[PDB]
Amino acid sequence: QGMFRPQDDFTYLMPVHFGGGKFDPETLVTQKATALSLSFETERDLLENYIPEGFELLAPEVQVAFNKFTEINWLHGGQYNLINVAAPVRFHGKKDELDGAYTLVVWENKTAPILGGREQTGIPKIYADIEDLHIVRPHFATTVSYEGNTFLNMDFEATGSITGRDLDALKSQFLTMNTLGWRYIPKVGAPGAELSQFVLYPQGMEVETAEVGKGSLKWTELTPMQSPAQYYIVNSLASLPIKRVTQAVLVEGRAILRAMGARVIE
Amino acid sequence: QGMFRPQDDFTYLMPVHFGGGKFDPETLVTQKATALSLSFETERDLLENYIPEGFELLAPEVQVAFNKFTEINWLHGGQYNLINVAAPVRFHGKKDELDGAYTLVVWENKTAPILGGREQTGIPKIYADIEDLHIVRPHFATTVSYEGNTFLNMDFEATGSITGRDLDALKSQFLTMNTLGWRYIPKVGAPGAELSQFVLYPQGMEVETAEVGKGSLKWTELTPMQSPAQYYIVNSLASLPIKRVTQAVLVEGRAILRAMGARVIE
Amino acid sequence: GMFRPQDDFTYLMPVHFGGGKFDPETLVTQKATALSLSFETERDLLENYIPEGFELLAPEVQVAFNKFTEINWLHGGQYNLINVAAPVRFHGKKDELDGAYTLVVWENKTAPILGGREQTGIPKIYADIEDLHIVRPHFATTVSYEGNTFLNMDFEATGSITGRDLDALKSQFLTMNTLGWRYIPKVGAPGAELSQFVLYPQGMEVETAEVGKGSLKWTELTPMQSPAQYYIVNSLASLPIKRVTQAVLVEGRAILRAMGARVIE
Amino acid sequence: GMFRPQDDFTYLMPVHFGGGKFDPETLVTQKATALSLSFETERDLLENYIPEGFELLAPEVQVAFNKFTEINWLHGGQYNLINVAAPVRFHGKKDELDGAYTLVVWENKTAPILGGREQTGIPKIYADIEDLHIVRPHFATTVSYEGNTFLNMDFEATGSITGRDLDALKSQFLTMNTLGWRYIPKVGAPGAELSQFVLYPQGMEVETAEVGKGSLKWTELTPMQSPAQYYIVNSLASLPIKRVTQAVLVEGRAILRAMGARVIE
Ligand SMILES: [Cl-]
Ligand SMILES: [Cl-]
Ligand SMILES: [Cl-]
Ligand SMILES: [Cl-]
Ligand code: NA
Ligand code: NA
Ligand code: NA
Ligand code: NA
Ligand code: NA
Ligand code: NA
Ligand code: NA
Ligand code: NA
Ligand code: NA
Ligand code: NA
Ligand code: NA
Ligand code: NA
Repeated sequence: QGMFRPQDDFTYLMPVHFGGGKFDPETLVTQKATALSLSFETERDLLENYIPEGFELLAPEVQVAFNKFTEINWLHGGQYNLINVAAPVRFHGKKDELDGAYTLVVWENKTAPILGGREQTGIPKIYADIEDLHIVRPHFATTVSYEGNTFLNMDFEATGSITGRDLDALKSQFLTMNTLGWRYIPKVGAPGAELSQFVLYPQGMEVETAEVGKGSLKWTELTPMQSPAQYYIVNSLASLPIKRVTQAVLVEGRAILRAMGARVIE
Repeated sequence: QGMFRPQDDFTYLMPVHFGGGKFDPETLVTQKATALSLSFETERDLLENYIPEGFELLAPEVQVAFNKFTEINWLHGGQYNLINVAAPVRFHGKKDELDGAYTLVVWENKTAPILGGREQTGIPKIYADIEDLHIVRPHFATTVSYEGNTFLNMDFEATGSITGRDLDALKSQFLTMNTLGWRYIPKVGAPGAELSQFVLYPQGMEVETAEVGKGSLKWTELTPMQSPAQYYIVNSLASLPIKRVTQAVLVEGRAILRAMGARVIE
Repeated sequence: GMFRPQDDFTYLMPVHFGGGKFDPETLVTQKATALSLSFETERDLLENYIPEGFELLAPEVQVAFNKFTEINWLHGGQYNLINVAAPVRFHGKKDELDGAYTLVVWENKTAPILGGREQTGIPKIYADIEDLHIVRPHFATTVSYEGNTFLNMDFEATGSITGRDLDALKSQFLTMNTLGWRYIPKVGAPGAELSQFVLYPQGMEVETAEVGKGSLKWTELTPMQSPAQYYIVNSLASLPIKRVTQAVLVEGRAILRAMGARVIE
Repeated sequence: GMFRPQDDFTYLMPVHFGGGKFDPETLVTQKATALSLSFETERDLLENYIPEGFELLAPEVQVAFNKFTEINWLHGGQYNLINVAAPVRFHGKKDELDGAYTLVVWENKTAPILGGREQTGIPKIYADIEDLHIVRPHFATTVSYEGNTFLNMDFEATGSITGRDLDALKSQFLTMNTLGWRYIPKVGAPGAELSQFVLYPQGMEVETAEVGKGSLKWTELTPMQSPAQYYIVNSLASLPIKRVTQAVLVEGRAILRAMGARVIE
């Protein structure tokens, strides 16, 4: 008989049998970060279709942000990019009430954080190719694509540096974020869920420098042959009219995250 | 308030709020398939360290197979490569008693099947770049790497076609495989499991043609800087002595798999 | 004690890590799949891209996806390409022949790109090229640069090509006069150090083939999206696609006499 | 055929898709990070790869990782390279100068490979090259071909370079005589159509710099692993690493006079 048994005060991910690590309440994710952060106004009714019962949509707004993380401690010095898509919500739990960003989808260009995000915290991470920013100052751009098929373009024209009070306001702000997810695991060979729970991951970045500017984005609808596992996600978000881009900032700094600060909410 | 609610007779993966598909007990995976399948003899006691209690290791053997899937239905005609690493076991359950292959690890070069396999069936799938076969007949080879760092080389020299009665035997062996996995989902912000169960995925392929030959493989140890999320997996594998490659075949065909036929075993 | 080339030898940069003895019978041998389309466009517009010395035989652009495997000279490797050409007659001072003038070839691997350019003046450049995506009877590929789609190709197979039809198609493919222009710029000055037209007789042996309904679409790019190629893409995109005039999907192999390429004049 | 080249334009294949007006002050501008090592080796072995006409000044191989970002001629794109060179003296019939004889450059984007080779005889070839992996004080990269590792570089920063040391460094990096060999083969015959040495005066403006402990490791490849390049890699691997003589990590920018390159003889 097999000799593998999990240890009591350890944490794991599949494959568990190759071992894991001692639980530490003060486990950290540390990394350098750049973010291009946009908000756009859309149609409330249409966006509500994508927000689960239990949450209230606080504003007819979608938040879309490119982030690039470098010198990542838990990846022993590697890097990755992500596109975050969220909506501002209030959670009306039976135990917890709080405001945050309901995560719609996150694209990332590396699998390891995808697995971790989904399995540990119910963040709806999926893969895409995500260019680092192309820069002809004052212009910044990225492109996101699935197997050669473009589906999101972002552009930003920096118009000025944020300093003084306004930078304090910006900093103080970014420092605290309530990221909300939904960890769902399906039944095996049957409809429905084996596990289904909402999750809060408190995070924040320490902004060092910031610019304001003119932001834009564009979705390109995809066919199943183009993006078989994601076409309907893309096409759903593309259906949300971009009425106006209301916010656009480019920030540079670091993050120090208490990964064990995540918790189930209900 | 949000308008999204799951449908009763539907299956989902995160993000659930972008919808799913109606359950069909006869949901199929169909694809063309090439497999380069090796087995090697090793040390029993070392291999037993990675087999969960409840399983009995039936031989001191590791099975390692390159597979290439094309014309994949659920990926709307897409493709991907993998490396399957398993050992022969008997599950000694309180309810189920059966023999199959305990999946130690699977590398794939595409995220979609990695998420599905982990979340739907507990197959411990992770990411690596995997070369298509390089072919200078009778020599065939692949190389498996992580962010530029080689960790697995596989080589095969074809020495003969398998025909007639012996081809009939091989087809049989391949038609029915009991793939065994472990679906584990960690608690949020605490040690241990929220979900922990063993799973069976009955599968197998329809072999059309087969060649026998001389197989070899070589593991290359990785540092945490090279493969931060996987080094210990690679290195555990590397530590299992390759006393002799005992089996080496190269098969082509197709697969027709009953996806909803996977089941939890206990 | 130093490096000197051998008289016997063929080289590519870097020459000093050595080369190989010339063989007039050096081959390229590979398995091959092709999705071959042609479309009718506007003569005047196309001629803008054809060098003086060539006559455009027809208002036609040939666009073909090829996938080469078990490639001998790549010791068993593979790559994909998109070939774009037009039918021409070369009115040389010595050479007089019909061929396919190469507008551009995208490849997804650098080695054939450097070889093609430097040995034979084939205008090879890089892009990401998907393998065929296949849900029969539908086939598709997407070509992109750093995440930016610029070509989509689609093909719906309507039937197998056989008998005399297959003989004809085999003939079409077996012998192809591929025409290039090998141009090397002067260093630190306008103009050319080397400028010559090249013929590379090649093709493929077709084994099996399907006919069907073909389509292609170009997506114009900006400089920030494809800084070295936007103007190529946008030129090709400017050629109206009036009619798709041939669409075939073929499988076989190729046996190419590499040293059969010659300068034409 | 309506395409004709313009007199005072510069081109690269495909010429027929246009080019650019010559500008003697054409610039390459970019941000640059370089991890620059040198090692001592055996003179007699290194000399085998150095062409006649050049004298090997010291038995030294320079290996540097560079990352370029915000590049003008790539409209804000980026790429990585590994530069491998040896210090030489050119005993020309006309030109007499010292510089670095470029042995091979690996780059992870095809556009600069094409330009470098065809414009200046710099022996660029493709590899996958990781951006630096960083767990301070440790920095690393890995370089590979189709998944097959062939070069690992490591660096442990031990301090800042300041004052006089920094001025020395700035001066070392600012003015570099990069040397190449532009070679283009005969079509279908052995030998050269074009064979000339080339000087590209370049160099970067170092803002900040760290000193530390550097290492490197080559891994030999087989032809199935690396068909186009294995002999280059294996040649380099064969050069013993007797001592790492310099190791620095710098951070700055470059402003290069692209049109300042010239044939030397
Ligand atoms: Cl995915
Ligand atoms: Cl891009
Ligand atoms: Cl190359
Ligand atoms: Cl100059
Ligand atoms: Na923590
Ligand atoms: Na396929
Ligand atoms: Na995927
Ligand atoms: Na690499
Ligand atoms: Na890799
Ligand atoms: Na072999
Ligand atoms: Na691309
Ligand atoms: Na030949
Ligand atoms: Na390129
Ligand atoms: Na190589
Ligand atoms: Na690989
Ligand atoms: Na690979």
